[PDB]
Amino acid sequence: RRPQVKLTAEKLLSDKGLPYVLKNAHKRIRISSKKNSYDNLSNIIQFYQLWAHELFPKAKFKDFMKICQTVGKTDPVLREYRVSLFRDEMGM
Amino acid sequence: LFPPNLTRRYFLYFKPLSQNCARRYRKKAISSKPLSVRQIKGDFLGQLITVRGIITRVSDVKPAVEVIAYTCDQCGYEVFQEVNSRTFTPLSECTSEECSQNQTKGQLFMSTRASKFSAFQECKIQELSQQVPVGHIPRSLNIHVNGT
DNA sequence: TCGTGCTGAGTGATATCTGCTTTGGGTGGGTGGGTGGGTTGAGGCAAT
DNA sequence: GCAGATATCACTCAGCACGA
Ligand SMILES: [Zn+2]
Repeated sequence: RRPQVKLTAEKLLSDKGLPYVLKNAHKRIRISSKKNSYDNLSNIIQFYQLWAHELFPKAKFKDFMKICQTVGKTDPVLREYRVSLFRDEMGM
Repeated sequence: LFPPNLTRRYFLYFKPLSQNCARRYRKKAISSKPLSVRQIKGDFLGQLITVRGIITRVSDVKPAVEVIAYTCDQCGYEVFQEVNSRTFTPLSECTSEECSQNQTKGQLFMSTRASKFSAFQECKIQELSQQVPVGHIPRSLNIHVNGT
């Protein structure tokens, strides 16, 4: 009767998602030599889990990562953009 | 957004029409006219009436819930349910637009810190010895008291 | 070296279904009602 | 009319082999 919510390229490419990550990802995340490795890993996973929950509350963190892997493998439009970001850096 | 009754913090009560006012302006007062538990029949249901009698039982003040507040552990959204009967069925799944667009099966959990309560008392009123007809026993009428 | 159409498999939501009493007992009542029923006997203690 | 326990059917997804 109702199509299942699914992590499509459209949601990822929306303002919330990859654009949000590129906007503010280095400022919030911070790996410090003084702090232990566990704390830095916790901080990184803390940022990414919050972003995923804001974007895709449906799936847990590990499931979100696996779905992201599959989508990146499949979707061509996602590949287009992923190549594009790298291309801009080569330009820079 | 939220039900209107939730924000209300006042209680509205009606004062009957005194006999002096009714006679002053050429009218008959039905509400103020005292009655007895015997005369309160089914025809008076849904009206404002006065009853004269002696209280024979009172209960301890208890909180009667009027608006229940729930919290979704996923959305962060609160769901308010009005209760206007002697019994109600608690909500289980979130109905927020967030749980709808994402179709997440978030669970609602009751939170008594945000609900609305009103003091409740149940009493009994009985007829005086001057109102019981010969050969009849006194009757009792339940009274519900809410608010202040 | 690899991309995609076909398939079995397994949940999700939804269809029918049974059930909607239940129960012996006074901190479940009598505005829930008797076509839902409850039928002791000895022993201890206050009053005198 | 109402809540709960139960079983039914339909739809969609990850693997597989082949052909490009
Ligand atoms: Zn919710």
